[PDB]
Amino acid sequence: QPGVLPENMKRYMGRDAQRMNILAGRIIAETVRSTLGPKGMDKMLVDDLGDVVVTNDGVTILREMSVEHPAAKMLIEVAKTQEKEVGDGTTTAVVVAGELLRKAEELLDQNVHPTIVVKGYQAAAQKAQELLKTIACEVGAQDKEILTKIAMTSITGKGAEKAKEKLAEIIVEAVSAVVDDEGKVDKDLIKIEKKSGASIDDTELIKGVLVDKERVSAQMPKKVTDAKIALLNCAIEIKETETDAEIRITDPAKLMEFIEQEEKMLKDMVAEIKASGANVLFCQKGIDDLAQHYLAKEGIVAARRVKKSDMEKLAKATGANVIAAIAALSAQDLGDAGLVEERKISGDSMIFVEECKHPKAVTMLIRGTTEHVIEEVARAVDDAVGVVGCTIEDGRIVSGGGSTEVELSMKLREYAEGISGREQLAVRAFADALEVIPRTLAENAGLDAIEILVKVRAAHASNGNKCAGLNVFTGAVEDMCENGVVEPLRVKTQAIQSAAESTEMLLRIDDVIAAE
Amino acid sequence: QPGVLPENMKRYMGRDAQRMNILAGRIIAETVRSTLGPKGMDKMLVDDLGDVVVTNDGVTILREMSVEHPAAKMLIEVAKTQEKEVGDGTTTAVVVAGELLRKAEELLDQNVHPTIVVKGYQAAAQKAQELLKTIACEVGAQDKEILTKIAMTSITGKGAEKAKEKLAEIIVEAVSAVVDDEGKVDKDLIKIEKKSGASIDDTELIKGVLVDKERVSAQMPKKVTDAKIALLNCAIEIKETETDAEIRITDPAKLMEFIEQEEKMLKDMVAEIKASGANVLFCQKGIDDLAQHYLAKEGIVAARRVKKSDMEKLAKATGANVIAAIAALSAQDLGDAGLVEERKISGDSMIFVEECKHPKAVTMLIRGTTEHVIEEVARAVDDAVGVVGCTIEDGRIVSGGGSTEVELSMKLREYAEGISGREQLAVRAFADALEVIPRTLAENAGLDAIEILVKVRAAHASNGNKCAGLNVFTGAVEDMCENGVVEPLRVKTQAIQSAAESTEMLLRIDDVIAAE
Amino acid sequence: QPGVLPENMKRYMGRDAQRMNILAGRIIAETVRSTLGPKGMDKMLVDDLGDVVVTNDGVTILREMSVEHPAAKMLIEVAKTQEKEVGDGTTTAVVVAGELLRKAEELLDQNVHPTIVVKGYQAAAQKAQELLKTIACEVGAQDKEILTKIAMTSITGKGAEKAKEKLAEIIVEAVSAVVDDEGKVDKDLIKIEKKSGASIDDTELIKGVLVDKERVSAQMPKKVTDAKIALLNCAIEIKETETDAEIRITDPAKLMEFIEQEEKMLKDMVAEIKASGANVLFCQKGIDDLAQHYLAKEGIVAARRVKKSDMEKLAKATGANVIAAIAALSAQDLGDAGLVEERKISGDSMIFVEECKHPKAVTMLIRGTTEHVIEEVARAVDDAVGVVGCTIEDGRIVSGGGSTEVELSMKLREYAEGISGREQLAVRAFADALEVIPRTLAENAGLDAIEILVKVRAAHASNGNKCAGLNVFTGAVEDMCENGVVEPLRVKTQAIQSAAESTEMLLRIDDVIAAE
Amino acid sequence: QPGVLPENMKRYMGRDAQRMNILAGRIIAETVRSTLGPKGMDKMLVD
Ligand SMILES: Nc1ncnc2c1ncn2[C@@H]1O[C@H](COP(=O)(O)OP(=O)(O)NP(=O)(O)O)[C@@H](O)[C@H]1O
Ligand SMILES: Nc1ncnc2c1ncn2[C@@H]1O[C@H](COP(=O)(O)OP(=O)(O)NP(=O)(O)O)[C@@H](O)[C@H]1O
Ligand SMILES: Nc1ncnc2c1ncn2[C@@H]1O[C@H](COP(=O)(O)OP(=O)(O)NP(=O)(O)O)[C@@H](O)[C@H]1O
Ligand SMILES: [Mg+2]
Ligand SMILES: [Mg+2]
Ligand SMILES: [Mg+2]
Ligand SMILES: [Mg+2]
Ligand SMILES: [Mg+2]
Ligand SMILES: [Mg+2]
Repeated sequence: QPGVLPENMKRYMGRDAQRMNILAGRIIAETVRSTLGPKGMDKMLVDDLGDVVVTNDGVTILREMSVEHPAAKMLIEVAKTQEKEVGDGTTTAVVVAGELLRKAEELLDQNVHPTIVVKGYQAAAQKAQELLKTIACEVGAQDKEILTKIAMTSITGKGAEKAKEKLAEIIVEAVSAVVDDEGKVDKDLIKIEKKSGASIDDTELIKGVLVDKERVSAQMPKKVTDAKIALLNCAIEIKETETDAEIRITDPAKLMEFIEQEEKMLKDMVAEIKASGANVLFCQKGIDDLAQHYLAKEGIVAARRVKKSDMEKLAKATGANVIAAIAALSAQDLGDAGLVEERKISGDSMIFVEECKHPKAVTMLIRGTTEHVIEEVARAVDDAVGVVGCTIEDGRIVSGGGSTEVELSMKLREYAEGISGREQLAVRAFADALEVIPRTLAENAGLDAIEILVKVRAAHASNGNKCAGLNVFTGAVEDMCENGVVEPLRVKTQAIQSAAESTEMLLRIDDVIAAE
Repeated sequence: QPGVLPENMKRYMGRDAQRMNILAGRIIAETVRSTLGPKGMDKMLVDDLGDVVVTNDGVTILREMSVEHPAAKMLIEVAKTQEKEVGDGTTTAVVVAGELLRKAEELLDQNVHPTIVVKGYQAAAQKAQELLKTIACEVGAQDKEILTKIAMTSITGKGAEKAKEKLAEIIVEAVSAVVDDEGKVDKDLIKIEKKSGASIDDTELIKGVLVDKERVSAQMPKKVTDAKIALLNCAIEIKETETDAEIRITDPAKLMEFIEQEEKMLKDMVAEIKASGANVLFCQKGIDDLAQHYLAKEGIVAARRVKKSDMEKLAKATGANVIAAIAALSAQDLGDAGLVEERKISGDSMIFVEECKHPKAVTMLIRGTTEHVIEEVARAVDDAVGVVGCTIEDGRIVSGGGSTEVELSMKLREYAEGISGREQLAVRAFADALEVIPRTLAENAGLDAIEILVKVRAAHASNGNKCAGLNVFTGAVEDMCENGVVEPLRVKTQAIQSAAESTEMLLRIDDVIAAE
Repeated sequence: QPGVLPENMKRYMGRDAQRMNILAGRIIAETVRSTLGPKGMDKMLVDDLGDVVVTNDGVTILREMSVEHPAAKMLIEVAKTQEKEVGDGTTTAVVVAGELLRKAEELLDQNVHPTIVVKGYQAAAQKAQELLKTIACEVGAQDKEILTKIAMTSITGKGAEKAKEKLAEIIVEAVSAVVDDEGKVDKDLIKIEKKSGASIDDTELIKGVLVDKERVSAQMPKKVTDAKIALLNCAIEIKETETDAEIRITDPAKLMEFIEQEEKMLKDMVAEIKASGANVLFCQKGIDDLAQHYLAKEGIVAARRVKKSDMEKLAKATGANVIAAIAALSAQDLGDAGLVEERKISGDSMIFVEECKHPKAVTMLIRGTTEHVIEEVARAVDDAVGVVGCTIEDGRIVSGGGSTEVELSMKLREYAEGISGREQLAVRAFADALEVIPRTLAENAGLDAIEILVKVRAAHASNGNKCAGLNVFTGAVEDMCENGVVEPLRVKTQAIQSAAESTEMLLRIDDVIAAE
Repeated sequence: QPGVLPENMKRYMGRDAQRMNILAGRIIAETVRSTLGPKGMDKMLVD
């Protein structure tokens, strides 16, 4: 007689399920562990098409490997959410999750039951969030100096040689520029443009936007100072009714009369544009060739078929209103830019709209000698934008270099004393797990992690220094705050909560049923 | 139990990743190395269609072979950016990059950590940019004597037999002609035409453009001197309204009335063109057969369906504006050319527009006995256009023959002296890598590189001659600057920065993960 | 082009090598773990021929599986040596080894160096051997009461339903009978015979041997009491010279003369045999049909073509000399037995030689209702023979139920206190490893291992009872010695030494290179 | 593992490159040589 469950399926039960998930978990974490910290190393990933990524970026590495294993996929989500919510610490969150799994294994191997480790882990994680709040330092949303340390620290995570002050300062300026009325930071308002050049150091902030267009007619000016900018959502073409209409001509002289009426409509449209005071125009749709001439005659710069996202960012940066009826355009809808110029950048003709006074969107123009060099600089800039953004929004930071993890572990071990029975083992395991961060930072730096940890713990003990950690450079336990190695509270709260919730989910599993 | 990482994957870790990337790098550099300098040799590349490229051009070689290795691709980017930013030195940039990887291996082998190597490379490179600025010689953007030396030097890189004075002077004229208002050179403004002929020496500069078109009517003049040129992007055909319109005829008499209105409309367009004073007309689109007759009656030479990019180059060279409505055509929209002539070249009839007064676009008409001979001449012209452009824009040149690399190398060793720790080893390594240029120049010349190096070094020592290099023709060490062997500063700055940045990126890699 | 190491080869390095070895070991151990102790369960193994094995026997399970994994094979050697040296505790030895590897992982995952783990493991192993000597109790080789407990405990390891006093006593009698004149036990001297019957309880000890033979002629007695046994390894056939000899007959009268001669010497061999006083005969070679008759006439029981093996057991059993020259047969070569009988057993005709007075070999005749039921009873008999034999040879025993492991583990932690530095971690890990035994006993008994262990340790703490263990049959912590749960010291010394040596070997591996 | 330059490629270097080019040229020339001048002979080519 036939089998109930499909004969085309692999199944793993009890200890086998647990080992499968735990192992898949640990292995995923191990792949990114060697990237961690300023002394970490990079991966080169090559896809089936032969395209290559080289990067220190945790979540990028994990996405680009084509990981199939179901449990591994559950940990990759930890990295994706870290990137979305914070923009930095993707490796950290994943490595913590893998270590929570490793630490749980030791407990299951001693007959501690899964629901008990889940329970302890949940209590530990909650305690950790409370401890994090007390540990965190308040900072002002407009403390340029601290935000710059936040940016430098982030970039350094991808290597000391990336952390140029000028770059950190540029990033802080970019993010501060787009903070909205509610004090919120929308990362998308910072346009990232990537162009080969003489050097990574040519990277610059443009207060404005880069539009991949040329002016529609060579007769128009190619450089305009103090431009007055019109933004049109409608085509500068002959308008037609929605209701089907046809012209009937029975008198040979009407040909010219109609042709001359359509020409006049275009001349009128151009007239209205001129009247607003606009000397630069971006149209989201088509501009009739004939109108192209009239604009040129008037000395008005125009680009046509501008991307909707371009129009939207122009508006944000220049302060113009995208107008849908040429008739309705007025002086009040115009934006301002100190400079509008068409010029070539690494061989490509583009229109720069720059030197805007209070742009709500700006552009990081990232330069470097090669495409692949630029990509990684762009990834670093992104990490920095994320954490500067977090610090502006939250006004809360912690010390880095694994100082905070050490402080947490110590405190959690104190907490665990007060826990009765078996759950205590789980809480203690969760505490021990956090130390994978300082431990890995040390090993990637070529240091002895055990002795390093002994020293860092000692500096935290007996009401010591919550900011003490190992400076991977000097090799000494130092005050990370004094050294300016700092990171948003959010990096830690998100990473730890994600690691906890995802491992709790995985540790509840006693049966894996895989089809096909 | 299932695999965590995809099983379809090849992986190389630690020493193997480093070896892979270093070796692939080195091998890519070694392929173009024998092309380096005036005594370098050429490659013949045959693709899968049997098409043939023969060239001394580094980036061309590297593009044309179909390299798939991931680390080699990173190094090819170096050649591509060199071509884009400078136009010359593509081989130099790749060879330095290869040598940087080679010197890094020696340090990795005697147990220096990668981040220290990158730290050292970055410091040396930064210092080298600073030194390059003081080594450079100031030069005037209108000093044609120096620009001609720049161009001669460039062409000689591809073989002295290519370096003719007439050719180099022509190139200087071409580039001088298109310098814009900001003092920038867009090398796309110099159109390259390639046409077989009696000799390479028949290559000529046309102050104007070639149009692959014939006049639309044989009744039109084949030749106009002191041409007045109309540029129309609108068809010279009966204009249709945008709104759908049909003629209705009820009276037989009206049949002719409309037909003859359409002819009058045509005559009018032609009269207006004539009225501007135009005797030559390029139209981007169609011209009614009847209009073609009228034009020919009026003595006006016309070509139809002209490529938009042709229209554009025409406007740049003659001064005309491209007009959208024949109604607006005035005398001020007209371009000038000393000669417009339809004639045969290499069996093809084309329209020459020559002897323009202040052309903003011009045309190098490259001749030679065969197609493949011409191709390489055009490549050499491109190198020279590139470096003449840089010189005009930058006003900074250095001496060639590897003299500048020797000077740099010597100064970096001094700098290295004051560096503390392992980092010093990397700085010295970078210094030494630069000498791959003078060493390879001497190799390809059949000279003893080691002895040559001793000599050139001695000539730079004791505050000697920063311009001393080995002249591959003399066999002697001489002042290269006095010999007129010079190249733009930008050649060296772009090549060293790109080599530095790409190799630093490659050296960070400890893990290669290649799918499929 | 081309590769140094073979292209057809898998390789695992550093952490991957350690992981695959550690995992393979752990999984091998987990396979037999559930069999451990009196509450352990059994495996049914089926081979590729569809033959089945049902057993609780650790080493049998590991041999019958077709393990190919290289590290796993290393651990199976542990079970084989345990079987060879001791005959019991094969599961115990593998489970300790598996746990040593698990414990080692956690050390490796803190970055303790393999050699330090190895050094710690060796130090703990040597200390354990010293502690075992003092922990052990002395017993006399003639203490049947203790030997019976050793036997009962052993059989109980395979389930309480197997552990019958009568059977244990038989086994003690069997081993006692074969102890040699130096106090050594050769388990080979206890012939195992397996025959289906009415009940497992019908198992019996035969003071003598079973011969799978029938007497050569039905005319011979079927039964003889107080038999005088001759043992010949020469054929009772006509003797032929070693030099090629041929009879030549020329006189018809001589035909019968040579025939009559042959039978007369046959008749004389038989008279030589009778003369010795033998009435029972076992011949290794053939017995001429005619001599068969003669033996029959003289009333002598004989069997022919007896295999060397039985001849040798017969000699040991009855004290006869296997003789090679019929002429040399004297009455002092004859063995004795109370009863020689040809008898059917389970439908099989066999010669029982029993009730010998001081047999140097004896026969365990194992009975049971089915072949597979019998096979496992024989395996349990083999365990018991093994440990009774060890106890007789060593005169040292320890208490069972995991009591000795707990005592050992407690003393080793004390020892670890005085170890400086990192090695201390390893010594502690080794100590903790030994508790896998009491832990697994409890697990399989369905008890809570964590609390059980807390209790047993407390019973061992500060001058406690070294014999304190959990009794799986009562659920309480009791004095295992006073309950009679005891096992030879050698079980523990071999198990721990094997586990330590094999895992130290595996832990030194950092590179797996596998062909094909 | 793996190769930098494509695995599907022939390559001829130094004297081998010069030889194959020189030979190919010479053979091409020898093909039409016998046609040269008023006493030259003709080819029949079939596609
Ligand atoms: N100067 C320093 N000394 C010690 N630790 C540092 C220093 N600078 C940064 N770090 C730490 O390095 C860690 C970040 O490294 P990084 O490789 O970027 O991990 P990540 O942010 O978790 N992953 P990713 O999303 O790829 O950037 C943080 O723990 C930092 O605190
Ligand atoms: N007369 C000379 N004597 C010695 N060296 C020279 C002389 N003329 C040019 N050179 C050098 O030869 C090098 C250029 O040769 P070349 O083969 O073109 O290399 P490249 O410019 O780096 N590659 P490519 O992009 O293909 O042109 C430069 O280093 C020049 O300084
Ligand atoms: N009454 C008992 N209470 C607690 N433990 C017991 C008792 N009787 C026996 N044991 C233990 O059970 C263990 C032996 O069980 P067993 O399953 O035979 O393992 P093994 O000897 O290592 N493997 P094998 O070679 O297959 O017999 C020993 O530790 C005994 O001390
Ligand atoms: Mg980071
Ligand atoms: Mg990132
Ligand atoms: Mg060159
Ligand atoms: Mg070139
Ligand atoms: Mg046993
Ligand atoms: Mg056994």
